[PDB]
Amino acid sequence: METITYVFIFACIIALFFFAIFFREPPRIT
Amino acid sequence: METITYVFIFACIIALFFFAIFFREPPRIT
Amino acid sequence: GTTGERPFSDIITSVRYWVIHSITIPALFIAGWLFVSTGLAYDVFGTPRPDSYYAQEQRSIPLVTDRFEAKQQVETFLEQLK
Amino acid sequence: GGRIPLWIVATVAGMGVIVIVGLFFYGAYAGLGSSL
Amino acid sequence: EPNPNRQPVELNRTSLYLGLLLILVLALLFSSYFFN
Amino acid sequence: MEPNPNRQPVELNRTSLYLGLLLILVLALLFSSYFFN
Amino acid sequence: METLKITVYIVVTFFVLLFVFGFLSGDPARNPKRKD
Amino acid sequence: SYPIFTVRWVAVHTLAVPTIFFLGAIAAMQFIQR
Amino acid sequence: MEVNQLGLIATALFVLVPSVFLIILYVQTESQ
Amino acid sequence: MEVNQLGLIATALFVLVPSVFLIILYVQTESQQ
Amino acid sequence: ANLWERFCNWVTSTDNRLYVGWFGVIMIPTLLAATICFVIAFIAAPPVDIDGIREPVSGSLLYGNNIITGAVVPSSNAIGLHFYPIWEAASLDEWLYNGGPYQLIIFHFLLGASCYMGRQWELSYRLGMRPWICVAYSAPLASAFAVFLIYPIGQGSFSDGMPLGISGTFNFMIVFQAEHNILMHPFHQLGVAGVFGGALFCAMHGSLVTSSLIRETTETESANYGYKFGQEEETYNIVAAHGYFGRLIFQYASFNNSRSLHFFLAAWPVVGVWFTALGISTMAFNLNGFNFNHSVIDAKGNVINTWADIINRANLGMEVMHERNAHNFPLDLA
Amino acid sequence: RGWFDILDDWLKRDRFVFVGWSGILLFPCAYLALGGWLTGTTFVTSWYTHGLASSYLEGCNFLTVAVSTPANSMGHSLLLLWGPEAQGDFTRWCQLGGLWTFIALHGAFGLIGFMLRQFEIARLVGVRPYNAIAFSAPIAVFVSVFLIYPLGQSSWFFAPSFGVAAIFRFLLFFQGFHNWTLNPFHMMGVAGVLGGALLCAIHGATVENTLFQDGEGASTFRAFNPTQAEETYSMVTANRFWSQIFGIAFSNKRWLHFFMLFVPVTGLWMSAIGVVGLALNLRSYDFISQEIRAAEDPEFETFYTKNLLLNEGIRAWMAPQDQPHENFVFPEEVLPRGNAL
Amino acid sequence: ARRTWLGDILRPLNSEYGKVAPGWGTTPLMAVFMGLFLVFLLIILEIYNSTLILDGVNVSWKALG
Amino acid sequence: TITPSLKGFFIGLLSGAVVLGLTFAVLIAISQIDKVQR
Amino acid sequence: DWRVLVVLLPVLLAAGWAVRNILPYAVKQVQKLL
Ligand code: CLA
Ligand code: CLA
Ligand SMILES: C=Cc1c(C)c2cc3nc(c4c5[nH]c(cc6nc(cc1[nH]2)C(C)=C6CC)c(C)c5C(=O)[C@@H]4C(=O)OC)[C@@H](CCC(=O)OC/C=C(\C)CCC[C@H](C)CCC[C@H](C)CCCC(C)C)[C@@H]3C
Ligand SMILES: CC(C)=CCC/C(C)=C/CC/C(C)=C\CC/C(C)=C/CC/C(C)=C/CC/C(C)=C/CC/C(C)=C/CC/C(C)=C\CC/C(C)=C/CC1=CC(=O)C(C)=C(C)C1=O
Ligand SMILES: CCCCCCCCCCCCCCCC(=O)OC[C@H](COP(=O)(O)OC[C@@H](O)CO)OC(=O)CCCCCCCCCCCCCCC
Ligand SMILES: CC1=C(/C=C/C(C)=C/C=C/C(C)=C/C=C/C=C(C)/C=C/C=C(C)/C=C/C2=C(C)CCCC2(C)C)C(C)(C)CCC1
Ligand SMILES: CCCCCCCCCCCCCCCCCC(=O)O
Ligand code: OEY
Ligand SMILES: [Cl-]
Ligand SMILES: [Cl-]
Ligand SMILES: [Fe+2]
Repeated sequence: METITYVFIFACIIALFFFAIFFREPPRIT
Repeated sequence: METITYVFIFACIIALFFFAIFFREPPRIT
Repeated sequence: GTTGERPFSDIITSVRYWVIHSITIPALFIAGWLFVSTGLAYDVFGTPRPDSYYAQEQRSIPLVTDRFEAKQQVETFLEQLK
Repeated sequence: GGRIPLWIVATVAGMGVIVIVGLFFYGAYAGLGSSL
Repeated sequence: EPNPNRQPVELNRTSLYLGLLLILVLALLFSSYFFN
Repeated sequence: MEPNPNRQPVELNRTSLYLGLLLILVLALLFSSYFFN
Repeated sequence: METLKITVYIVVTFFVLLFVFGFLSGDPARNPKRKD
Repeated sequence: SYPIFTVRWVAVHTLAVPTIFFLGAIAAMQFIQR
Repeated sequence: MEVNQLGLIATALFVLVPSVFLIILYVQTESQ
Repeated sequence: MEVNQLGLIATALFVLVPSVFLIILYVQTESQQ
Repeated sequence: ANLWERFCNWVTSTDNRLYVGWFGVIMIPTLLAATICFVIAFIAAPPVDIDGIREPVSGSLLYGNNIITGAVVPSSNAIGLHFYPIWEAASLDEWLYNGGPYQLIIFHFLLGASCYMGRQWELSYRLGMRPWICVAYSAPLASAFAVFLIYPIGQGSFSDGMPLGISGTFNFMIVFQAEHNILMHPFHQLGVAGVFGGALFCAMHGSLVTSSLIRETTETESANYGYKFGQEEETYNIVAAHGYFGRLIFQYASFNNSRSLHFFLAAWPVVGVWFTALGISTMAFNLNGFNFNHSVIDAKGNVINTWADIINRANLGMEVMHERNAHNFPLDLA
Repeated sequence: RGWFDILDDWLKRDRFVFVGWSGILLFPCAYLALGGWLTGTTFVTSWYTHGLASSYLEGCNFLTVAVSTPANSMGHSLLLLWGPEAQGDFTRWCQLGGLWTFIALHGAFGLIGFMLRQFEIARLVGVRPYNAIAFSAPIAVFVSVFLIYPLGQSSWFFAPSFGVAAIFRFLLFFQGFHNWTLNPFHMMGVAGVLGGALLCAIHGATVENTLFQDGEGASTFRAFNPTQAEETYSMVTANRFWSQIFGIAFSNKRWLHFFMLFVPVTGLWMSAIGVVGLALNLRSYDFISQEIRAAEDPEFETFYTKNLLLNEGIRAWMAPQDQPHENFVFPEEVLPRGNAL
Repeated sequence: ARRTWLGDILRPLNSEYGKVAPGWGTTPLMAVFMGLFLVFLLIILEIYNSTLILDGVNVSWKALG
Repeated sequence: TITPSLKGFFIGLLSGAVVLGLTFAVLIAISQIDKVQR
Repeated sequence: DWRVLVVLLPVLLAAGWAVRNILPYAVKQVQKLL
């Protein structure tokens, strides 16, 4: 169970990277 | 742990009653 | 961008500065020298000299072991050299 | 005022440090703290 | 290029209360069987 | 009785969401080993 | 294992050739100001 | 017309005077033998 | 009592997950 | 391994509860705009 | 409009969400190889005989580790500096026992990270920027080479490179202190000054700029909304910040030129970390930290301990204990 | 227009070194803390508290001199010059460790003075007080490490002694006895200091490599004027670069600089918390699951068990000399040692 | 605002917002009390610290009997 | 009665007072002489 | 004891000599204070 938990959190972080990069709020000039 | 879990669920329901009665969406003639 | 004191650059290139400080600096240097060369520093601060860390046949540290008799302890160790 | 040129003040000052510091490094090999 | 088929979703307060009740009562029912 | 004039909307933008979820997830990743001990 | 070896040799050579010939393809010209 | 003695003068010499004295003491120490 | 220890997490998540879902839908209804 | 059994629920609520908090605030921010 | 020129144009395009570039053509496969092997090994690799004494060290989660204790374990001392790719093993079982995944990961990673640095140059050129951000990254990059490659080269074995793990990192730095005394080495002392001073100036700059934000918002809103991406005007008052910091200290210890200020920000930690990477890279050839062990003695010749001798006692304890079954002879010469 | 307002006037005059009401506390205490450290490192021994030489006068160099902690037998005594231990004797006060408490307490009050000075000047100039707030972090570190820590232990003896090497010994002590590297509060501190240094380097280089051409010289420093209103570098080009290199970039300059305040300040605060725990020997020393397995299974080995053997060596090999008041006598045959070494 | 019976009774206790005594008022007296209290806290600290030792004050558990 | 440490306490108390009072004495004097012009 | 006068003599002489050389201009300064 501990192994599953460690790997689950790690995979959630990778998924977050994906949204943070490709689904970010776009920077818009002035 | 199991006694606490049963009492906690029951207590949440009692709190829910309070809000459902006193902080309901008021019915108004529309 | 100034608060009215005299610029440092103007002071340390001035002749009067160096007339005072070509005296005051070596004087202070030689004073510190004598503080040590006379042995006064050892006495003021209580620092052992090279011949007074241990008694001749002693290899134990004169370690303070009491709070309120600590002073008397240091004095007792020192007498174990005199 | 501006009598002694500053580059001369700073050369002599500088050699002054080089000397006391060099003295400290010589003392690492002589006397107390030299391991000898 | 926005998609024209999106819609807002709603849940009014009465539906929150009804759903929260359902969930708590289900949990109160099943928890004995989960602890077994 | 007037309604309360001191009420204010609250906000959390998408970047703050991403920053907070990362904080939480990395903290959990850091502390989980110590919780399981 | 020899098959794995051959495969990796080929894959690496491919990418290194892309790199070498890519930088040989007029790379200084690929900037936004002055091109040549 | 600049003043000679200032808060700055005190701060400067508060540090400078013991510095040179300590430097002199530390220099003498390099000639101590055991 | 010798109860099943995954019972605690199973009950907690059974409550939390659907409850949170509803709370999310309700709060974003009120602010619109 | 003989780990603390409660470490799992500890870790689960430690992740879940503050994450849900943020998501709630985010979603109701979008539906203002 | 030929197939090659089209490809070149996609590789160097500034329209790609992530820039590829020619350095990227090498960086992407090597980083993917290193990453995918690292995740699998960390989760499931079996124990590795790091010191070549048939004493396998368990590093993965499934073999009884947590996140803090897990590692990808360095390759066997029996291999030393020999190249140990997969196709050189009789089986994957063998490769795993002897620590093959470490070598695969570190070589792909160092390649990929070197290309990362070059890619920072490349995109700067495509965008018409000045070129030297990649020089700032050479400090961390140099540090990774030092602990994964240079130190293993000097000592003769990848088994003494830094483990890819959190507790393995600590093992590495403890044993380094016993065999080298990095703490009494001036290049490490400059690395500390580089990262402490780096953290300090990070806080200083952040607090001074944040202190002098121009009022653009109400108290009910984040002051961050007073800045709009791309606005031409500065968002703080540097003269107010300078007026505060120069009084905190004195006038001339404060910057009034933002370009000199930000160059200083860049230079101090980069240069300190260059030195600390060179510390590791030169202790790789055993030019160690100052040794003042028994340097102070009295008139008779008794040793008079200093704090350096106390350090030596701790170092001795690390020395006599590490790799406790791996030494047969009295001197741990590598 | 009484004496208070007149003195206020004089304290707050614009001069080369600003004084302020905070200066009355700061300047004496900072100078005495500093002077005590230079005096002690130059002239004063640690023979009677520690069995150590610790001054230039004794043969030590810049790396090995220290003002050392008092003897363990002093407990947490303030060690006032006029107190019951030294009884007004300056020499004995020095030999008993008095300079340590002198420096620590004057340093503490000097730190307060400096943070009050940050408040005072910011109020007079009209800026926000975030520099003062940022400085809370070094305060928290100082008090937690130099005061709270030895206050939970048996005496000031176990605080850090004020010296280069002596601090190195402090680090190693904490590894062997507290396993401090395993502590997640230290780990958060590490991330905060390394993360701060990274932010510092990456922000300075980005600015310097996204400058606008604002002059003709190859030395780009001259083309900045402190009163220009115009940003001197392109946030937009910096944002594009980092988005394409790293995936994400800053887009808000205010957030960027706040984040630079936040990261190292938070990291230092986190580490202070861990040290508070170690005041009580409330360590993160072990993983219980690992020890149970390893006790039963002699083939189970991890980098966690390897580092505890190192700790065990550190403790046994340094305790007799590092803690001389305990009179530890460890015969050769009890010292833990691997093969051959 | 809503008036209530308790409210009308308590009213005068919340009716002098912003009223100050002129200039420095009792500030000199406040400072006297502060300084005495500092000395008082010094004494208590130094007793606990065993820096101030007093006849018949045995700062030990053994003072419970 | 009046033990040695209570005597030391009073010595430390008077020495502090002397230092602060002498310091403030000097600071008031200077500020009276060298006022700001308004 | 005598070693203290030895130490303190250069300091007193140096302070004397700076007084001699600066006295004139330090008087000008004090007068300007009203
Ligand atoms: C702002 C300046 C400042 C501050 C905050 C401190 C603070 C401190 N000093 Mg430092 N000190 C200072 C300036 C300062 N010093 C200066 C300028 C010097 C050089 C002289 C020193 C030299 C010095 C030494 C040599 C020592 C200290 C020590 C101490 C500590 C104990 C102080 C104490 O018990 O005071 C007690 C006194 C007070 C708090 C004063 C209270 C004022 C009262 C209320 C007035 C009382 C009225 C009066 C007595 C009535 C008159 C009656 C008469 C007619 C009989 C403390 C950390 C000791 C230390 O560090 O120990 C390790 C120590 O040994 N200080
Ligand atoms: C990657 C390596 C790494 C990194 C980045 C850190 C980072 C840190 N360590 Mg860890 N450490 C490590 C490895 C590392 N550590 C290892 C391997 C060990 C062995 C176990 C330790 C053991 C260790 C200990 C034992 C302690 C730390 C502490 C700290 C913190 C120090 C904070 C600070 O700036 O204090 C610097 C000090 C201050 C900021 C205090 C105030 C300073 C004032 C402002 C000074 C003013 C100076 C003045 C002007 C006069 C100077 C003049 C004179 C010099 C000439 C920080 C989080 C400390 C900590 O956690 O503290 C809570 C701590 O006590 N570390
Ligand atoms: C070893 C690391 C370290 C040092 C040396 C250091 C030093 C300093 N930081 C300052 C500031 C800051 N530090 C900050 C953040 C940080 N600072 C950090 C780490 C450090 N900061 C970190 C990691 C951060 C990030 C959070 C901020 C945000 C500031 C400031 O605003 C301020 C500044 O102006 O920086 C430019 C200055 C305060 C001057 C002062 O109090 O004068 C008065 C002097 C006093 C009160 C004397 C104190 C004496 C000490 C406490 C006891 C004695 C010390 C001995 C004399 C020396 C011992 C040396 C041996 C141990 C080797 C000073 C230059
Ligand atoms: C027997 C008797 C009676 C005894 C005698 C004893 C006696 C009576 C004592 C009393 C003493 C007395 C009377 C008082 C005077 C004493 C006195 C002079 C005290 C001295 C005290 C002292 C030790 C002070 C400490 C000095 C101190 C530590 C400063 C050193 C300077 C220093 C390290 C400064 C750092 C500067 C630096 C590197 C850059 C800043 C960092 C950084 C890059 C900032 C970022 C930044 C900067 C900007 O600039 C702007 C713009 C912006 C945007 C920005 O981001
Ligand atoms: C080379 C190929 C590409 C490499 C892949 C890179 C993936 C990593 C990128 C981070 C994405 C997640 C960041 C989300 C968060 C996010 O979207 O932030 C976006 C944010 C953008 O800031 P702006 O200035 O737009 O917004 C501020 C305003 O919205 C104020 O609210 O950037 C930051 O704040 C910079 C600091 C983030 C610093 C964290 C980044 C590094 C974290 C590393 C975490 C490691 C933990 C590892 C655990 C194993
Ligand atoms: C404690 C005490 C006190 C006080 C004291 C004091 C106040 C002192 C001070 C002192 C001082 C104040 C000192 C100083 C010193 C200094 C020094 C000793 C210096 C040195 C330096 C150096 C050596 C440097 C060098 C260098 C280098 C190396 C590099 C670069 C350049 C230079 C030059 C920087 C009293 C009386 C109250 C009493 C009680 C006790
Ligand atoms: C509140 C601020 C306190 C400021 C100064 C307090 C300390 C001043 C130092 C004076 C102590 C030196 C004289 C005491 C020497 C002891 C001699 C004796 O015990 O008889
Ligand atoms: O330090 Mn000690 O030295 Ca470089 O080797 Mn000989 O022992 Mn072993 O394997 Mn890793 O470690
Ligand atoms: Cl090991
Ligand atoms: Cl061997
Ligand atoms: Fe900036």
